[PDB]
Amino acid sequence: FQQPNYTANFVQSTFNALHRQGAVPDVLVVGGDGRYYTSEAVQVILKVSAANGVRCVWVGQHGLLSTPAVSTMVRRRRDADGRKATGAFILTASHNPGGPDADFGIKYNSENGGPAPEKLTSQIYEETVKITHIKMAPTLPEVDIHTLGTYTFDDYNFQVEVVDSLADYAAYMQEVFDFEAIRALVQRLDFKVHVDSLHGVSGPYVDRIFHEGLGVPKTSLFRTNVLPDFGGCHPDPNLTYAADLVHVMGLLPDGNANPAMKHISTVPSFGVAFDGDADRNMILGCRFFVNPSDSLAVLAANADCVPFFTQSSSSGLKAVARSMPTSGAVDRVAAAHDFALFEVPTGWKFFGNLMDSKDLYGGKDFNPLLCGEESFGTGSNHIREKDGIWASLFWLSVIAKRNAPGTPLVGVQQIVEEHWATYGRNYYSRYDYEDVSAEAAKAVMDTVENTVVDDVPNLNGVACKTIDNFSYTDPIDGSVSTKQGVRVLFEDGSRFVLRLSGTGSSGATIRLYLEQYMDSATVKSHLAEKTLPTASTALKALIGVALQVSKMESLTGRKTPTVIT
Ligand SMILES: [Mg+2]
Repeated sequence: FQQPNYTANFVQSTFNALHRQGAVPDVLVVGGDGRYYTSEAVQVILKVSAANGVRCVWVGQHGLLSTPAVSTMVRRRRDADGRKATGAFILTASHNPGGPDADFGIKYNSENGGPAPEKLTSQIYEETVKITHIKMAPTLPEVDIHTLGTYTFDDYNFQVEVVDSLADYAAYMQEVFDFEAIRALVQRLDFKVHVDSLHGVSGPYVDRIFHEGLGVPKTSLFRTNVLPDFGGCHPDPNLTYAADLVHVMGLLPDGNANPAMKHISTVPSFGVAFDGDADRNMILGCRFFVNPSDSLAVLAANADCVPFFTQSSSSGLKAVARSMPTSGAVDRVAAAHDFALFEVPTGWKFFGNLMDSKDLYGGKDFNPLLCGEESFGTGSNHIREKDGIWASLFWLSVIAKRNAPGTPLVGVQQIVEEHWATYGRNYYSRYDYEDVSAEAAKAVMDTVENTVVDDVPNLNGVACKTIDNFSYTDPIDGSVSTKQGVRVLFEDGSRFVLRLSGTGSSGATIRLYLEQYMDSATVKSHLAEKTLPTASTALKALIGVALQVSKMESLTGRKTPTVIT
């Protein structure tokens, strides 16, 4: 794959946002997705950056730095003459299952530690394409990024400090979580764990935290060495092919399923995998899959477990936000408690603003905020990036806050089921229809809008109302966002949503989301007394509706979807 002249134009571009003259006080952090590139392309970043006029650069050891640690280092990290970096370049694409022929993508995070605002990122579009001349000027330095220490240079008081890529991130997690209580959980006699980093930059962190930090044996953590995959494995958490973690616990790549693994004494009670760049995660139990949304909710209900939210004489937890496409199981947790909810659009910006209210830009002073998306990861205000490894420690703290010394402990399945038993369960599943004609794709979008708009009380089920094409107005900056999903809400809380995902000319993919509430067949009785219906069968109703409504089968020629969550 190729693109405009080199890639440095991007680095030059972000500097064409920062207007001159900084002089020599600008410090930035470098590091990115494990592999494959970085090393040979890190050099490029430094030469250009130094040719632009930054004083100092903190590169991560080996050029590796997980996104959440990136934000961490730019946020809370002051030492060596005492300096704070005002920006950072992250070398990750995240949504790239491979990288043959040196495929590449790059990210930028701003002074608040989080990703660059929409204003900045869109202005870089111009420079990346319109660049008529670049400035690098080989003189020619080529630092060693694999050895700790600082390298001071001439012609411009420049300096590259290769920093340990793990100490600060592991230190932060030790502060926000009661690691001592987590130790009691994993250093017990009836709790087997299983972490997989898919040879992702999260790898080293897993070792440094789960082994050196908690004390879990190394034989539980898997694929914790960074590598440039050529014949596996995909760094995208899902049910399919990446059914490795899925299989270990004893599942099929068809949701909660079951074959010949029912009674095996070798099934871990907790398995988790991490995204390529540790920004997103997937958490599993002994034969139990936790929907990313159900996960968000459980963490919200039992947030009194981590000191981060408890200490600082806080209110306990006053905040909670989620992408609209995400299931509303976290809404019901915001009901049984008093913390104010947000249903924002897709994109992190909104999370940034909601977080950025305590220490910047008015609004609600307190900000102990939690965040999450359907396409997993989730996070909080502790950093300004979604964090995978953080969540896994969260889920440990929750299970820890159960006290099982001696007596047997409740498994994750119960905990979620208990949580299902307390607030009721929000079924969630997503139907993808890939490679359809944009004609038919939009036709389905208009049909579900238009035909439902002027007939709100049409169709089946209960009173299906509040149907709209989701628009949202940012409460902190005042941005207005539209056409971010044709909603079709029901009375009880159920809904089915269509969202159109299609970048450029290559067809499109109808993103049909399914959500059906139920508080029946429970609660408090351990496992509805063997009447486990299960989320997949009861969604058949909502499916029958949706297709009939959207005329989806009639407009596209698709009986069955491409993907199912
Ligand atoms: Mg990612």
